[PDB]
Formats: sequence, C-alpha cells, structure tokens
Amino acid sequence: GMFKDRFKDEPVQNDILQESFINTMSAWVNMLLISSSGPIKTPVGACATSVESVDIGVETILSGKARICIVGGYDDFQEEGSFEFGNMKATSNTLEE
Amino acid sequence: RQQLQVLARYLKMDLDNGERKFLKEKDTVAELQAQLDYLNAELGEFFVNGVATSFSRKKARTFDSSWNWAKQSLLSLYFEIIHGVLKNVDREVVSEAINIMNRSNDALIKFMEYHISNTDETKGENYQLVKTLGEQLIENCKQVLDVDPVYKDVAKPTGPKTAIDKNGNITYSEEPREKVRKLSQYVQEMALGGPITKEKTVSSTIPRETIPFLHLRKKTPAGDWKYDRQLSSLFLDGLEKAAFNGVTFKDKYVLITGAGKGSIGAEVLQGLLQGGAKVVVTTSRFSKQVTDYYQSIYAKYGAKGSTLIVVPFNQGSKQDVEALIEFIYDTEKNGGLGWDLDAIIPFAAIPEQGIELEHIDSKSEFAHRIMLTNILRMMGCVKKQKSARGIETRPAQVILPMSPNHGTFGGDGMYSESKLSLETLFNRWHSESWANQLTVCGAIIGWTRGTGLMSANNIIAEGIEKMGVRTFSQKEMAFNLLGLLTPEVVELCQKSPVMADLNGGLQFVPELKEFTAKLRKELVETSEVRKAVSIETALEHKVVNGNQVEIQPRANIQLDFPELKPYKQVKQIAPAELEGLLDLERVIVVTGFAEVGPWGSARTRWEMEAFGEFSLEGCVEMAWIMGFISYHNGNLKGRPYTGWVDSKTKEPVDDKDVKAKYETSILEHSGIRLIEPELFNGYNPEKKEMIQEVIVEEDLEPFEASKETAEQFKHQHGDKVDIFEIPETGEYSVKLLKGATLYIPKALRFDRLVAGQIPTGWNAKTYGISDDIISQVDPITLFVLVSVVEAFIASGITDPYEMYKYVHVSEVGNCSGSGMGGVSALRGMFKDRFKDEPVQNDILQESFINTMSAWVNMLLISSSGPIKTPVGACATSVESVDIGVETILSGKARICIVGGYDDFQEEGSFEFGNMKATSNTLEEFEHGRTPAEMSRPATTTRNGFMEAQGAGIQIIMQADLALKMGVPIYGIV
Amino acid sequence: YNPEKKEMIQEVIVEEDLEPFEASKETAEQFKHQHGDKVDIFEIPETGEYSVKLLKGATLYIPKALRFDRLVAGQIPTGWNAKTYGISDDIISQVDP
Amino acid sequence: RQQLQVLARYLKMDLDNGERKFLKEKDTVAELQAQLDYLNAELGEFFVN
Amino acid sequence: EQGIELEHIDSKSEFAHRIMLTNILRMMGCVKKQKSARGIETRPAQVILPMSPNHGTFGGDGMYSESKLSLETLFNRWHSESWANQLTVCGAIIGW
Amino acid sequence: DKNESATINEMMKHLGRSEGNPVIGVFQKFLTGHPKGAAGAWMMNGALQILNSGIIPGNRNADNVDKILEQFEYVLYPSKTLKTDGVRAVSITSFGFGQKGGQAIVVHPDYLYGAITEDRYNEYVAKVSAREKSAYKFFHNGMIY
Ligand SMILES: NC(=O)C1=CN([C@@H]2O[C@H](COP(=O)(O)OP(=O)(O)OC[C@H]3O[C@@H](n4cnc5c(N)ncnc54)[C@H](OP(=O)(O)O)[C@@H]3O)[C@@H](O)[C@H]2O)C=CC1
Repeated sequence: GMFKDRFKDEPVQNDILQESFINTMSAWVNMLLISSSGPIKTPVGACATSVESVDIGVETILSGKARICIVGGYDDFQEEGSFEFGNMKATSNTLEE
Repeated sequence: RQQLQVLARYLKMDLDNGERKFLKEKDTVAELQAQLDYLNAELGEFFVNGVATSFSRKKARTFDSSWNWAKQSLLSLYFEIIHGVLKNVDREVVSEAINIMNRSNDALIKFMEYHISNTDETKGENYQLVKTLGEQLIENCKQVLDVDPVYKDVAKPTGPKTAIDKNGNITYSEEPREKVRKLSQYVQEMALGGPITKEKTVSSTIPRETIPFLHLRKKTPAGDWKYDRQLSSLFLDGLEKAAFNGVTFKDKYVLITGAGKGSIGAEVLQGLLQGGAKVVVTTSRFSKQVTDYYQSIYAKYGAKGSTLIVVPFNQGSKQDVEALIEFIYDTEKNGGLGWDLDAIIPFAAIPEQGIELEHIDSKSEFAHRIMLTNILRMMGCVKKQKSARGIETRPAQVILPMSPNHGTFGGDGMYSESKLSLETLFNRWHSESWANQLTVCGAIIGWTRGTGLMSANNIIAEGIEKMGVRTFSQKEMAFNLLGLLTPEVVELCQKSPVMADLNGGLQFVPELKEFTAKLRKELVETSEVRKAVSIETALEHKVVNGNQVEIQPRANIQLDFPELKPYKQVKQIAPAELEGLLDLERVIVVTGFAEVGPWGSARTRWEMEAFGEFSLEGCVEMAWIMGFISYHNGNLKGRPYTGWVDSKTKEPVDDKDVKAKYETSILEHSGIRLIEPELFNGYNPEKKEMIQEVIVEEDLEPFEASKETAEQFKHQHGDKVDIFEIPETGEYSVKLLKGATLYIPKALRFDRLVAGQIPTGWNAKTYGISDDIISQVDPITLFVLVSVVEAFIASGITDPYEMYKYVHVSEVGNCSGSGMGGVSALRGMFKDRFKDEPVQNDILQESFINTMSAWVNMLLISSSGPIKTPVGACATSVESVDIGVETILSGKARICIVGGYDDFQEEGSFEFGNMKATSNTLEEFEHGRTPAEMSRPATTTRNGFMEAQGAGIQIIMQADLALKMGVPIYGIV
Repeated sequence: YNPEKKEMIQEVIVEEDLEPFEASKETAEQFKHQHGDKVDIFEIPETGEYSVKLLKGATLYIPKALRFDRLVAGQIPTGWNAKTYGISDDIISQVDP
Repeated sequence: RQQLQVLARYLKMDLDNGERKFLKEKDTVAELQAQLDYLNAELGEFFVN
Repeated sequence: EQGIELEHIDSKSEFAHRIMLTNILRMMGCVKKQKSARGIETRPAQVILPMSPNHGTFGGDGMYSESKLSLETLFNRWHSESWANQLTVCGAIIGW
Repeated sequence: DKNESATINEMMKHLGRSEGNPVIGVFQKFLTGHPKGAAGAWMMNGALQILNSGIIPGNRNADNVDKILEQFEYVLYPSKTLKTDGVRAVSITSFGFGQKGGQAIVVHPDYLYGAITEDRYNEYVAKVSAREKSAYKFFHNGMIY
C-alpha cells in the first residue's frame, strides 16, 4: 500500500502504516481478545521466528514477569517477496521443475 | 504558411488573439508601475517598506506557567548555594527570594519544607548555610500566601563613572553610588533636590523653596504647567511606599510597545510582571532569540496571576495598530484575548541621528508616524473598542513618553516635533469626548543612561552630575514610571491629566547643548592627546634604545570513564549490610554506550543537551564527524605539518580556529532542520513525485526498443500496442494505440519539511568502514555498525575478541532491534524494482530488522550467542534492554548488545503525516516557529512529534564479569 | 497477482507532443509542478477544468509485463474466510490479512 | 484542426505562445495591484489622491 | 478639519498634517539647500510661521493643533542646527 | 505527554512518594526529535550521562508548560540545566504504537561497590585505569587515521 498504491494515487486507508508493523498483529490480539497488560516482546527472526518466540516466552515466564504467554509466528505471501526470493535464487524455479 | 492560414480562417481561429491580450496586459502593467513609482517618489523607500505589516494573531506567544518556574528557581538557588557559587545573601539572592515569595502557594511551601528538612547540615558548612537560609525563606513565604505579589526592586543604585587611562583609553562603568545604596535612600535623595533646583513620610523633608528632582506639575489658569508641592508630595510618598513595601499590579491589564532588551520599557515590563500584571508586549524583531529572551524574563519575574503575551508588531503600520487592538479586545472564542486595557505604554521609537532640518526625508516621516500619529491612532482604537462595549468606568491610563528638550540638540529629524506634539493631549482630554475611556499621564523622561536613544552620552554623565543634576539608570527610570501606576496617581489621572517631571533638575542647566559639547570635547581631547604623546614617547624609546609567548589550547578529547572514589567514600554511600549480600552474577550493569544521531555522537549530543553549545573538544569532534577537517602528517607546501587541515582546501587549521572557521556551518547542518534532499536520495518534500494513470486518447508516436522490451510491452497491452521489427537493425518500433494505459508523473507539495537529521557530511568511511560494505548494506546498518564500535570503545574494549578470554563464544548476545529495519531496501523492492531501476539482487536480505545485528556479528563480534531482535515501534530500545537483561539472568549470556535504531525516508514521513502524528510544518511557520522550536514537549502549543533518525547502543553484562574484566561501569540496570 | 504477467513501468521520453487531455485544476497544477515547461495547462473557460498537453522531452511511464518463473506456492485453502470464524468486516477492512 | 497542427509543427510556430505570455503578464498585474491596494489600505484614499 | 476627534483621525488628518507641518519643514530645507549650494550666507529668508494660540482647546480639529504646536520647535532648532544664516524664524501667534 | 505525566504521577502517588518531592522530568527529544526505535536508547544514554555527572539538562523549548499538567504534583518540568550534588536513580519510560509500554530504572554505579570487599574494589580500580589508558590510545589513533 504505502510504497506502490500510494505512489499511483490509489485509494489507501490513512492509517495504513500502523497495519504494517510486525508488532501490530499482537496489538490487535490484545485489543480484541486478551486485554492484558503483560509483557509484549515481539521477535523478528526471519525463518527462525517461532523458535525465537518460544525462547523469549520461556525466559519471560521463568523471570517471573508472566505466568502465561502466547508464542508463535506468522508471515504472508505477496508478489514482491516472491520476486525477491527468486532473485536471490532461494526458491525453486517452477519452469525448471 | 499559406495553407496554415487557410485552415485557420476555415476554423475561425484567431492566431493573434494571445499576442493582442498580452499587449493590453503589458499596458496595464506599465500603468500600475507608474502609480507605484509615483507613490515611491512621494513617500520614499524607507516609509513604503516600513509600513509593511508584522502582526498576526497566530504568532502570539503566551507565558503563564509561573506555578512551575517557581520550583525551578528554588532548586537553582538551592544547588548554587550548596556548591558555594553564592556565598552571601547579596542583592541578587534577595531579589530571587522576592520573586519566589511572589509565586508562593501551599504546594511550594511543601516543596521547600521537604527539601530543607532533608538537607544534611553535617555535610559541611554549605549545607548548614542552605538549611538556615531555607528556613528563613520558608518563614517569609508562609506570611505572603494570601497576599498580592509586589514589584520591589532591591538592586544597588549605580552612578556613572568615566576614567581615562595613562594611554588615553576611555572606559565607562556603572559604579555603585556611595551614599545611595537602597531605593528608599534614592527616594529621599530625589525629595531633597539640590542647590540647582532651588528658587513621617518622605514628603515632609522637601525643603522650602526647592524643587524635588522628581515632581508633578499643575496647570495654572493661564495654562502653564508649574511645579505643585501637594501633587509632588503624593507622588513621592507613593514612591517611598513602593521602595519599602513594594507595590502590586494585580488585575492590571497593560499594553507596552518598545520594551526590547536594553530599553527602559524592558525594565518597566519586568516591574509590571513582578507585581502580577497581565501584559501584552510587542516587538518589531520577532525571532527565536526574542521569544526566548521573553520566556526567560517571565520565568524569572512572572508572579502568581501574571501573564505575558508577546506579539510581532509594526507600530509604523496603521493596519497593525488596528489589528492589535482588535485582537486584544476580541473574545477568546473569536480568537482574541478578551481583555480590557487598564494602561497603554507606547514607548516604541526609532533613532534619527544627523538628520538636520534639510535632511528631513522618508525616514523622518516614518519615525514621526510611529512616534506620534499611530500613537494617536492607538488611543483612538482603544477608545472605539471601549465605547462599542459601553465601557465608561474603566479608563485606560496612557503613559506618554515625553521629552524635556524640544529642538535643543538638533540633528534628530522630527523627534522633537513628535515629542512636543504629544503635549496637545493634556488639553484634548478636556475638549473632546474620550475622557471616560482614556486618561493622560505625561512623563517627561530625564537623562537615562544606557538606552538606544542615549547610550552615546554615557561618558559625560559624570560631569553633568557634577553640575548638581541627576542622571538615571534604566532601572531607576522604570521605578519612576511605575510610580505613575500606583492607585493614588491612577485616581489623580482620572481627575485630570497629570504631568510628571522625571528630569532630575536637568532643565536648570543653561545652554545645555553647548555644555554637553564642551564636556565631550574635553574628554575626547584628553584621550587623544594622551594617546599621541604615549605613542611618540614609546617610539622615541624604541629608537634610542633599540630592540611573552602565548599558548593556544589544543583539543584533547576524553572518553569520560566514570570517576572511581576511594573505598572509604564509596563504602559510605551504601548500607554497610550490603557487602556480600548480593549475587553479582545477577546484577546487570551498563559498561559502555554510544549513539549516532542528529547531534553526532553521545559526547557531542550531551554537550549540546546539557550546556547548549560546544566546547573545543566538542567543536573539533563535530568538525571531524562532518568532514570539515581531516588529519595530515607529512610535507604540506614543502614544509612538514602535523595537525588538522581543511578537508577541501587542505590548508592547515589550528584547533583554536575551528570554532571561528566552522561552528556556524556545524550548527546550521546539525539537529532538527529543513530536510536536505541530498541526504535522502533526492527526496524533496516540496516536490513529491507521483504517477497518474491516463487512458491514451490518440495513438502515440512510435518509439524504438529492443526486441525483449517490445515483447514485454506487447504482453502488457495486447492489441492496444503494435510492435514491428525494423529489418535494418533488428530493433522494434512500439506504437501505443487508442485506449492504452499510460502513467504521467505529477508532483505534490507535502507539508512536513523538517526532520532531525544526522549531521551533513557524516560518512561511514570516516569511521573506517570500507565501501564494499557501504555499497552492500542499508544505511541504517552503517549507523548501527558505528554505534556498536563506539559502544565497545566506551567500554574500553577495542578488540571484541578479548571478550572470549573471559567467556565462551556462546555467551555474547545481541538483543538490539528496530521499529522498521532497512526501509531504503524496502523502497528498492517496492518502487525501484517496479520502475526497472538497477537494484542489487540480494536487496531483500538488507531490509530485515534482524539483518543489522547479523552484520554486526559477521563483521565485528563473531559470537554464537543468543540473537533476539525485538520490534517495538517507539519502545524498541526499552524492550531490547528488557530482553537482554532476561537473557543474562537466564544464564544464556553474560554480555549483551542492546539498543535500537531506525531511519528516516520519504514514505514513512508521508504516512506519519497522513496519520497526523507529526507536526505540520506549514502550520508551525504560520505560528512563527523556526525548525529549532518545533519539538517542544509538555508545552501548551505542542502539536505533533518531530521525526529523526539514528541508532543507540549499550553494552550490558553481569556485574561480576564487569569487575573481573575491569571495564567501566556507568550504571546498574 | 499473476506471476505469468507481472506489471512493470518503463520510463520513456516523449518524442512528440501528446494530445491534450482534461483534468481538474488541482491535478493540472500538480502536472505543471512536476513537468515545468514540458507541459502546458490552460483553463477551459466554459467548465473550469483544464487541458493538459505534454510536450517534447517530457517524461512518461509505459506499463510493460514480465514473465516470472515462480508459479507455485503453499496457499491457505481457497475459500478460507475470516467471516467463517466470526470476525466482523470492520476488522477485516481495517487490518492486514 | 489536425492538419493545422501538423503544419504548425512543421513551421515551428508555437500557437500558444501569446496565451502563455498573457497569463504571465496577468500575474504581474495582480502583484502590482496587491502592492497598490496595500498602500491604499495603509495611507487611505484621501492621502494617496 | 471639522468634527475629527481623536478616534476619527484618519487619512485626511494625516494629509493635513503633511501640508501644515511636514512639507513646511521640507520647504524650509529646500530653501536652505538652494541658498547653501550657491554659498549665500548673508541673505537670510524670514519665515513667517502661522502659529495658533489654542492647542487642543476646542477639539474636533483632527491634527491641526499637533501641527501648530510642532512648528514651535523651530525657535530652538534655529540655535541648535546649521541653517540660521539661510533662514530666520518669526513666529506669529494669530488671533481671532 | 499528558498520558505519560499522569502515569508517572500515579506511580509516585501509589508508592508513597513524599509530598513536596517531585521527580524532575527530562525531555531529550526537544533537541533530537523522535527516532522511531532508537528513542529509548538515546534516553538510556542520556540517563547514564546524568547519573555520572549529576547534571540534569533542561527542556530549552519548554516555553510555556501546559496548564493541564499542573494537576500532576509529583512531576517538575525544568526549562534549564541544573547542576545537582548527585542523582541516585533515573527512570526511563517509552510508549510505542501498538500498546508498547516500557520502563527501565538505572541506579548510580557507586551503589554496586558497597557489595564487594576493599581488595576486590582496589584491584578493579587498577584494572579499569589501565584499560582506560589503552582505550584513549586506541581512540585517538583510530580517529586521526
Ligand atoms: N532614552 C531616554 O532617556 C528618553 C526616552 N524618551 C522616550 O521614551 C521612549 C523609550 O525608548 P528607550 O527606552 O529610549 O529605548 P528606544 O527608544 O531604543 O526603544 C524604542 C523601541 O521601540 C521598538 N521599535 C522600534 N521600531 C518599532 C516598530 N516599527 N514597531 C514596534 N516597535 C518598534 C524597538 O524594540 P524592538 O526592536 O525590540 O521591537 C526599540 O527598542 C521613547 O519613545 C523615547 O522617545 C524620552 C526622553 C528621554
């Protein structure tokens, strides 16, 4: 939205920027379901994000800062990321397959 | 051409219409220019340019938070006394205590009582002294809780003093007066008068047949103003009371013009604010400097219930006068102040020097406008506002600045005409219909040393006084004038106009111009003679007898490790039971820190933050950071040189000269400032590029392209494009057809124009980062790499591998993070690639928030410890500290890199503006704010944050390991 | 998003004046600001709109399409919809997928 | 109209030159009129005349 | 200037002030410059100033009284400046 | 600014801070602006500098403190730098989009030394002094080259 749709003057919601943050997903989880005031530590670990998340949640509970934690990970698939992964030759070429 | 003409005639299109209209418009332009030229020839450039408006309501600045400044003042006094800066209760201390009493309330009493009861008098004599002085101050403040604040000047009166050295050097000083050391004694002196002014309360002492130096006059039946004993006794008794008990101006609304720094008006304004007045103060030079000056005045003198409103104003513009009075009287819902004035003090004036009768021209006419015509207009405007609201019982006292010398000195343009003309108001008050809305108080101001109108004459004030006459300091004259705002004189003015002679008997000196010229020539001659004789004697000595080394500072930048006390003192600070009670493996300490930001490093940023300006070491560091200077060691122009050279010209630069050479440019290109496109890939918020989709209405002209490109166009557009091979060359022609889609660039004006930017010239190469790295990584990564290296230097660790002599490679963590990561790489992927610009193939890796930490490990640290990268928007750094502490306390690491970083780029700025999180810069300009005042946390007018960029890093570790390693410990987390 | 036809933009310098096209006054001024003297904008007296005429040397962007060779992905099952789980459409229109 | 445009381009004659110059001149006229209006607001009609 | 009290002082009163005081000073100055450019030091021009005995006493006359009272500075400026050889001052306080 | 003042004020109220003893607010962003993630780190650096110097910088852009903040009696808003005889602890707070609230407390380093013996302290002091001299040598070499 921010980098392309706005550049072409498409209609983009005014608060689009907040919706891109890696920690906004957890913000919405708290704002719609949980309503806690506990620790909120959002890891970014590329493809090891979920394991990093478990490590942090365990450290948080063992440090006495929380007794329950939501851990895990998530990511989406979109055009630009696919192209860039193909440029790096990380993904399988489908024509070759 | 003939075929074109035939077609044009068929179509009925007049090809010459545009030229015809243009020639008519040019005639109109010439007419208007002739009119403007005539007005400029009649009025002159000075007048025409000088009547330009300055006033606008949005630029008004309000100061009313005296409830906070009082505690700030108390603390400043408390610590200055504890540090021995103030050893004695001198006049400045007494004045400060008076200003504190003027803002006293129950909360302030609790504040003072807490801080004094908790002062340990045993810690030396300064603490006992502060405790004793605080106890007295508290007792005084308790008395005045429900009492009105008072203006009460306690300064020691000063007299003029001119001295001529052996070599004929002329110096003027304001020495304290020997016999007058209080204002009460000053009032007694004024009441006594002198031999030259010769033809219970202080007024009892006025001798028979002598005129007081300050007195009031009464108009006789014949219409001449003569000295009146009873009225002068009233005035002098009021002054006596003011000097002893002080005087309150609570609930008085005042407009004052011409009260800039160094004027009598400035002293009058501070007196008014001390007494609790609500004051509107105008200025013809509205700037950050002037607004800061007034803010400091209010913070120092603004008593409880007092307000100061600072507005730009050109008294030379009648529209400004009308708009200012309208603003003062308009309701607040309507954007005005909702005030009704109790006093007008129109002291604005401009200097006229060397303008004799035949030189009277544009400037003198404009000065006459300011000092007389628009003063009458201001009175008229107030009269109309008061009458439109039926106000008949709340008159505004006008304090007219009158002069005792009309035409006596010459060379002052129309000054004397203006001053003498003001005197008509004494009679017009009685002959017209505005006496219920305005009263007239004429103040004949005497010789006042130090102003823009009299400064050039300080050197003869001593001889003038030798004649038995009194000259006045600006503080004394302001006290005299404030004497005219007491209730008794105010009632007197409501009875009939009052004329106050504040001239100190100067009118009794005959032939004043010649007398002062004689004094001046005496002094000038003595000075010149002595200088010439001394020069000649020195030269004779140097020919008859024939024929110190100074050291310049060199910058010595320090790392600033914490000072370590003797074990005895450090043992005194913490409880004796703490020894051996704590598990030092569980105590986290900060052993180093660093940052890359708009004010350079943490050293230069701290200098700017704490002291407001750069030391020599700070200036040299900023110059080196910005690339202004570079080090040289070798032959330079043949001769050997070791030191700093200018980076561009390569000329040698001494450390002492760095400030003069560079400081101004360093400050201009550091901190919050206008966005510089060269620092952001050409980004210019005034011309923001956009793309608009347009459907082609008619076929385009064919353009050439390679076969692959042409096929891509065909694939996109299908049948709305035609591509044909060119047999000769193998290229293709591309012809877009009707209905094909196109994108036309258009530009947008964005209203966020200012940001906190890393200093212009900052370059990672200066720190030693090779350009293969620089071309590989996103810029944010360079900020982080420099910050991590510097943080380790602050820890005393120059080689990070030294860490592995104490800990395993699995025990060094990096928990630092970012809100957004490599946003420039994101721009690459989402926009530059979309336009087929050259973008490096691995751009995607450079955008990850955790890639910065990956590069830190891959280039410097080489650990296999924990790597937990937080993302916490604007709380990222605090989250990072929390995680690093948890990691160390969990036993997974013994050392961690914590901190945060983010960059500034076009898209993020636009989106923050769309959310209205940041301050609108056009709106800030409308309020007169410069870039350096747009970030004002906790103030009344704050309206959005200022965006910045950079990185901050800290090294944390277990206290036990820090002790073992011998690294500096800056604090315990 | 179709990886077989991936949209791109190519900058082309106009070789000959374009045919005028209409636009609102604000849009026309934005075009003028961008292009300077390489565009002519003239108010239409009847309606108040403006005519926009790009001139020789003006910059334009022509869409072109690219074939990408990554055609397969692990996708959430077709028909998956947050409304099925009970999430209101104000949330759905607010947040990122 | 299209034939006229082709001829105009061949001859290198800018058919819109006059209108461009006129619009610039009209901007200049507005500027000068604003200055004169300001002087009339500061000084008043009686003085100026 | 009739019916112009303090609050009505506007364009007309400013123009009247120009005529009756400022441009009178300019006329004196112009004569002084012409006489001095020709080195005339012994042929002074007597200026007969029309002065008023009532300054502000009646009201409603705009800036008339300001102009009239301002002319009186010339009595002292004759002595304090350098134009006394080219101009002399004769103040006439004109009656009813 | 309102939210944060209210929060710090309630913290102090609940914990029985002495009346008449407000905490001195520091607002470093007046000078540097807001980085979106480095903010707390810049504050942490400022806090350590405050602790080791005893100097409390003033908000020079605090021209007029908002009247709504007068209700928070435990907070003081200075406009100019104060040289104290010692700051013993500093609070650092930050609030980020997405309900990211955080706080850190940094205590003066001299309180650590009360926990160790004299011999250990003296050996630490010697080691630190040597390390500091090496660091100066390295810093200036690296700067000029
Ligand atoms: N000095 C003396 O001893 C005597 C003074 N007086 C009179 O007392 C008054 C006081 O002035 P003084 O204290 O001498 O210092 P100044 O006469 O130097 O002060 C005049 C002030 O007016 C302000 N000003 C100038 N032009 C304009 C404008 N166009 N609009 C608004 N404000 C303007 C200036 O402040 P800024 O640039 O900050 O706005 C300036 O500081 C004067 O009117 C003077 O004639 C009379 C007799 C003796």
